[PDB]
Amino acid sequence: VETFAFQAEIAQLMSLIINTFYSNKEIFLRELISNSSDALDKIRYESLTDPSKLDSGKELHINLIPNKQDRTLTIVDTGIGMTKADLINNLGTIAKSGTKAFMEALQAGADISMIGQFGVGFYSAYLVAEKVTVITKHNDDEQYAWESSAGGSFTVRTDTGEPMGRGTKVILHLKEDQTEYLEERRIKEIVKKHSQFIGYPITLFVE
Ligand SMILES: CCCCn1c(Cc2cc(OC)c(OC)c(OC)c2)nc2c(N)ncnc21
Repeated sequence: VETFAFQAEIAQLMSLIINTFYSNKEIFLRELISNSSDALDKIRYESLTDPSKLDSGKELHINLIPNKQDRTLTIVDTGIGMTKADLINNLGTIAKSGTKAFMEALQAGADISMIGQFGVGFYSAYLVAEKVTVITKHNDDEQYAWESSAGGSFTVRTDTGEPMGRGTKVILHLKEDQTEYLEERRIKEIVKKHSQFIGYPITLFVE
């Protein structure tokens, strides 16, 4: 287990997402599904010139998996996945400028639902989750677990759970008062409202 500090601006963004009063929390799901969709476009595009990129799995889909016992909602994709370098350095580096612009825009009166335009919609997970665990496997790298409860740090470790082939699982450990996002009817409503044109099958698992 390696522990890392977020760059100061990302820590500030995370605290703002956790601390600001903002009732329209449901927008987290569209942000995460959109990230999965982008990741599936990416591996789809790369495989046009190198079909061996799909040896790790041909099926391109998104699964939404609620689990009331664990209080988790998991967004699964078989997209491109993320390398260790992504997880520790590169996404954070790209995210710094997006963070600064988002924070600026939040005066001029943008609101939190606009986070996705700044490339940091991932952090919207913290509207609803007290901890987020990301299991991910990229073709060029090993399977990793990233995790953070915010507070300025995150961890990364090689994952020894079940091998996933290729892609990403974002496990949202939900806040005690956010268990509505485990209900089948609430998830269907949100997907229908915000994500009904995604070009990959989205399967809502039931309990
Ligand atoms: C361009 C942003 C892409 C990074 N990313 C994201 C969003 C993301 C964004 C992050 O920082 C902006 C980040 O660092 C903490 C991260 O770590 C797990 C994930 N989701 C996926 C996904 N499902 N599959 C592939 N790449 C993804």
